[PDB]
Amino acid sequence: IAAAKDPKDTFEDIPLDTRHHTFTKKISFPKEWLLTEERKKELEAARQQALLKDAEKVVQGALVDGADVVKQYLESGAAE
Amino acid sequence: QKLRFKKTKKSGKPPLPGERKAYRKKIVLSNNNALPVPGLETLRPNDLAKQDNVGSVKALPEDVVDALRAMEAFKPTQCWGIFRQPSVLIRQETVDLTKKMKAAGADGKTIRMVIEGNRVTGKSLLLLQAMTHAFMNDWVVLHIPEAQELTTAVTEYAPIENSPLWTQPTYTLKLLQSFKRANEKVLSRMNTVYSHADLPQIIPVNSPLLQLINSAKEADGAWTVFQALWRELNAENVPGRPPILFSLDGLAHIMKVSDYRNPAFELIHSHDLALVKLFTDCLSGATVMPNGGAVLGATTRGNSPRSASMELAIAQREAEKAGEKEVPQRDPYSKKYDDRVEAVMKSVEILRLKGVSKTEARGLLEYWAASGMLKKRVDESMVSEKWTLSGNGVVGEMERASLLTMKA
Amino acid sequence: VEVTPENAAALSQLSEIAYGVKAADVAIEGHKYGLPTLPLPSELHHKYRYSEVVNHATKLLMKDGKLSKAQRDMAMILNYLRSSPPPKLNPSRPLIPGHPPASHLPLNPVEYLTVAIDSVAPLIKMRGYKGLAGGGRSLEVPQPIPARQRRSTAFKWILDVVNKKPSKGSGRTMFAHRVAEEIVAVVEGRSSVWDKRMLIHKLGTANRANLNSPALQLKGKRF
RNA sequence: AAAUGUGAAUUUUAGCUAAUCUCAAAAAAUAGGAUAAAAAUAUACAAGGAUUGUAGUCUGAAAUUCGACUGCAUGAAUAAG
Ligand SMILES: Nc1ncnc2c1ncn2[C@@H]1O[C@H](COP(=O)(O)OP(=O)(O)OP(=O)(O)O)[C@@H](O)[C@H]1O
Ligand SMILES: [Mg+2]
Ligand SMILES: [Mg+2]
Ligand SMILES: [Mg+2]
Ligand SMILES: [Mg+2]
Ligand SMILES: [Mg+2]
Ligand SMILES: [Mg+2]
Ligand SMILES: [Mg+2]
Ligand SMILES: [Mg+2]
Repeated sequence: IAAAKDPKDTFEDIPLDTRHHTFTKKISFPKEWLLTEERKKELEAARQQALLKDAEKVVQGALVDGADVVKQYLESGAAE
Repeated sequence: QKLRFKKTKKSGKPPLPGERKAYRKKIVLSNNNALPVPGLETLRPNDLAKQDNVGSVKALPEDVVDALRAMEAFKPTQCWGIFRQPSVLIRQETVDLTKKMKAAGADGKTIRMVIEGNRVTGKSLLLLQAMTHAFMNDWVVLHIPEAQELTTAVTEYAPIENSPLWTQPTYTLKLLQSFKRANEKVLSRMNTVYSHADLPQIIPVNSPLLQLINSAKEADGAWTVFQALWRELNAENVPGRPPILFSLDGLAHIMKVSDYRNPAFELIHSHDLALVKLFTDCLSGATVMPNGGAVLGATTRGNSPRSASMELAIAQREAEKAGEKEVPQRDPYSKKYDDRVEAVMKSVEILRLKGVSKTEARGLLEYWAASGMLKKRVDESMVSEKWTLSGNGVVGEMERASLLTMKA
Repeated sequence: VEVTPENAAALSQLSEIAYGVKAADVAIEGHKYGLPTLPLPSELHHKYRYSEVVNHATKLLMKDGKLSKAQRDMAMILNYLRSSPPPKLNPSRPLIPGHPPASHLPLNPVEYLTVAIDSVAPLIKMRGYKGLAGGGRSLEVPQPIPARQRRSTAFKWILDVVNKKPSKGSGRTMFAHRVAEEIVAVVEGRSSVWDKRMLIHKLGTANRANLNSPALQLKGKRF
């Protein structure tokens, strides 16, 4: 304490060196995932938009299915 | 003498030079077995800038693939030879970067940007889309495929008289040869406007600019021809000079001390290499492009060293953009920083790449399924499965889980 | 005919329960989005997710417990077979009956591999009885072998032909592509493993009578 | 931890006599990258690290018979038996 009060050299030029210490970073559960009354409404929207997006394609016949695409191509005599 | 037993002592044509290296570096861009995707559109000159195309896959024109192939835009690690026609996913990051290139070249300004991301997120391919938008819109693309070929001391290098810089003739020659084929159409429309005294041949003013490039037949005078070419493309006030796209992949290699040794056996700094000294000046704003354009530097994670200066700079620029009153600062006791790397990165713009959205992931999966390479029912339940296994939509990881699997 | 939520599931035939729009009652039914239909397909068991032949052939590539490497090699093999042109079957080497036409193999690399292994796999094995054929000679007798023993012998022949071939290029695809090329040579009938299959079949036909040899039935019955 | 040395290591001790502090860093893997007529045609002699020269370090009265590591140079047999 006496050396710290010494106004001779304040060592303000020297930055605090913390290389001797190993800082640790802790992880926490995301607060955005907490199932609250507000998030439930958010999921209902996403759950419903998913149904519409697929429903639109099934009606238009645009839902891609790699299995049937390869089958029809091989059975349509298009592979020589 | 010794009486122990001893096994008494005692096919095909070997490969030619460069055959093995060319085997692991060849790029296949088609597959006759793959199915032709119905409704697959080709990129128009202004498709990489429309917001409506986000999440859609479109095919690259035929002439573009010849230019991109000329300057080694494709890479062996990328999955191109699994499908019939090279196609890319117009991505929200593509529209952002492209809309800036469009305004930059039109207003005569210059955007100096750096691309950053995780291991395989689309950094190298986001440039392929920037070069694609450049060729189609009649720009001058000057691309450096791998920045490690300029720093790892694997090519000839010679000093410049009365200067600390160093030239790389064998590389500059090969760079001009690929620069012609890619920009053959744009160069044919431009002629010289200056009198270049020192050249391998005499060249009068107002001559085909493509002739100036053909003067560099030997590696010796390769650099001299390059500097002359660089003066022409950057003519102050000359009608018909298009913007320039100076792109470099592997930014982390040119942000440290190179592996070259000077006569005193001291490591040469990467910014002293004449060719690297040119890109850093354009990226730092020191060398202005009168006609405008864009200077893009993409980092890499595969075979890339770590430069605290570049990582700190990237962190500071993202902090200033976000508006954080506190910005990351140097470690006051670390001795891994480089003052010159800080100056170059002091005003660049950052473009962080992360996983794609679940809407973009669908457009990419449907393209794989339509090609018969993903035998699954592409629906929300399947998109979310691949989107999760790919770590929130990392495009690179999404391919290993769908295309490079052993389940089909 | 514009679709909307109130009529999406009704017109698209999609189950709202499967999408979570109208979940079930957990307190009563116990589930929330429907029960998977049982029995489950074999591919949903985490220990049997891969095809029987692919999973069996993969671990034959493994060495020193490096299954991740062998799994990436098998992925490169199936990727090579998927980019190669359709094979040209040889009438002299008839593949296993019931196989699909050659035009279907490229897009189905798993069947390409399966048809190849199941085609050159022998049907019998030669077991020898010590000192029952004459002056110290053994009595060789053929016997059938199950599927796993047939595929194991076949794929090990393929790897034996692969290891002896010379190097071609560089990179991470050397071994993978070198094996895939041999898989194609087998389906085309121009491979060397076909000789080893016919060689072991000859021993079976040349010894089909030893199944009832006097030595095999008079071990200790001549006191 | 810091500083010094290409390195072995040195200078100096913060903490702990310990689920606290220290030895302490996992490696293979995963993902990229470089090298090929990668030894048999002598102007293309691969991989390999034994043998020996020399300059150092640490332990200890003491390193010669007879120790362990480090730098530079030297570069044997070895075609999977
Ligand atoms: N927009 C896209 N459309 C289609 N495929 C893409 C797209 N973006 C990336 N990919 C694919 O993702 C994989 C990785 O892409 P890319 O090589 O560009 O990543 P990277 O950021 O440059 O990686 P690295 O840091 O290792 O250099 C490639 O197979 C690539 O084809
Ligand atoms: Mg990259
Ligand atoms: Mg590897
Ligand atoms: Mg220490
Ligand atoms: Mg220890
Ligand atoms: Mg060899
Ligand atoms: Mg050697
Ligand atoms: Mg001694
Ligand atoms: Mg042995």
